[PDB]
Amino acid sequence: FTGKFEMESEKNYDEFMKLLGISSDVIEKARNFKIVTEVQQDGQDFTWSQHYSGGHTMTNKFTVGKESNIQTMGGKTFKATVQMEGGKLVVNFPNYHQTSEIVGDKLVEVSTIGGVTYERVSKRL
Ligand SMILES: Cc1cc2nc(N)[nH]c2cc1C
Repeated sequence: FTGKFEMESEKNYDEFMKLLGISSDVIEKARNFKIVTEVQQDGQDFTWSQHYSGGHTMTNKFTVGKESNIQTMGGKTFKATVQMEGGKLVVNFPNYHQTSEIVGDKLVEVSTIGGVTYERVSKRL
């Protein structure tokens, strides 16, 4: 997991952001943002950073098996416990399933709400 990763592919961005309830204008404007993910793993402990276009950054620190509060780009927050399941980090909350995985030097991040699955693939730098 440790590294720096640049977003290159994503599935179902529009559907997912609509389901979150953000405006089409913000969906359209935000579409062009570059996203760089920085991860440092130290045993069970993770430091997880997302760097957006125009200087903004969001860092989340968590331990596998321990409870924590994860935050988003916009500033929304939610309680969770990150689990290691078969090389994936897995998170759960009310009507929200999220996974992160390294697949051949690529960070693949899947998020599902209802029947809408969002995927992000990011290339290692
Ligand atoms: C803030 C934000 C901007 C994005 N732009 C694209 N393409 N995907 C995104 C995801 C998030 C969370």
